[PDB]
Amino acid sequence: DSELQLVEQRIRSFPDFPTPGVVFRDISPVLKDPASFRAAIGLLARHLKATHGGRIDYIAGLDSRGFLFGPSLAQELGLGCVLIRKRGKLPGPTLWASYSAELEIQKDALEPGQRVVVVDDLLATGGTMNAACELLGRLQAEVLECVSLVELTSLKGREKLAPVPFFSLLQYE
Amino acid sequence: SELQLVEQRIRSFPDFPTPGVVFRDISPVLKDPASFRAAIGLLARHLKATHGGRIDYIAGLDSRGFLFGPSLAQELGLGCVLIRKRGKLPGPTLWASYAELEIQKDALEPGQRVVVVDDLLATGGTMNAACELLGRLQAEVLECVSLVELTSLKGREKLAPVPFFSLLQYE
Ligand SMILES: Nc1ncnc2c1ncn2[C@@H]1O[C@H](COP(=O)(O)O)[C@@H](O)[C@H]1O
Ligand SMILES: Nc1ncnc2c1ncn2[C@@H]1O[C@H](COP(=O)(O)O)[C@@H](O)[C@H]1O
Ligand SMILES: [Mg+2]
Ligand SMILES: [Mg+2]
Repeated sequence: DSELQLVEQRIRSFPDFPTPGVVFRDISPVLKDPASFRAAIGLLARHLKATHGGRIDYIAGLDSRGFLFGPSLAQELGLGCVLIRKRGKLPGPTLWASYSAELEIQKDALEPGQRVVVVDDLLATGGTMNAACELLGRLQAEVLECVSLVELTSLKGREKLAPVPFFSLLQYE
Repeated sequence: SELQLVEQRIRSFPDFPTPGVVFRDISPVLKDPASFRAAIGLLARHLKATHGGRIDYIAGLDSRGFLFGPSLAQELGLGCVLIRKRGKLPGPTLWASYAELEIQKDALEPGQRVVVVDDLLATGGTMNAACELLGRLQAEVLECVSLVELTSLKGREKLAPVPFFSLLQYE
């Protein structure tokens, strides 16, 4: 897949950053190469339309690297994007949940029954995405799927999110 | 009418995060696809009319600037480089105080021309640090842009002589 190759060639890996043991996957080059970024968004959008048809109401982007992809993915799908932030950043009444640290969402971000897909750059343990799903569930929204560019399969984040479906463009151990 | 589509989706919260201030919340712009599209289109039209073919990259500022940078870059046919809170980026970096921002040393080459984007200009401290970092890579900052500007805080003056443009102004 030519388009998927355009994304994979723009992920750079940094052993022992930010601490010894972690291999950091840097999506910065995907953003810098407009063909790579277009490919990533298109692949995610095609998957989501093929899987959910017209059932998605909103994309939810996760602070902060998910913000890089959420609005462009939403736009490609003809949808709005809602924000899930690190605690302390949002005005108005909020709910919050531990993700490791805490994520937060505005109490009026969604109405009950609205259907949402969550996007982040990378799934590791699944703590961050799981916190997002908890918050969305507490607004009585339905999480249709979580998606990312990168998935670290040895950390079993997919299993943590089950039964919420998960999809990634690229997998590393 | 496009600008109206953006203005009508800014929501103002008094006394957040401290008493006396008004927080301008861009969340409803993001939530309404027509409003977001209008905002990106107005910024892009400004930048093309002002700079023609001179822009090489957009630089988006962590975190809310990340919401607009990539879409703006895509609309202009350009890539987007990232300026982050210190500690977040791998590899060789430069940093600048103001809290600290950081950029990867290979983000830009000497001579490359960039426009910086963030959601809101207040005191101008954040954008000023971004411009400092970019100048230290020997990049040229053509302009800084935002959706919202708080004019009583004199951010524009802080940035001078780097040009600045906002879609919307509040005291
Ligand atoms: N190895 C890694 N490289 C880059 N980002 C990471 C890495 N591990 C975790 N992250 C970031 O942390 C979150 C995923 O961690 P987790 O909550 O364990 O799934 C995402 O928001 C990622 O941006
Ligand atoms: N009144 C405000 N409402 C919303 N965001 C603000 C406000 N003041 C400052 N900010 C944020 O802080 C940064 C600008 O602060 P400054 O460095 O003073 O220009 C931007 O990233 C804004 O998102
Ligand atoms: Mg993250
Ligand atoms: Mg900011």
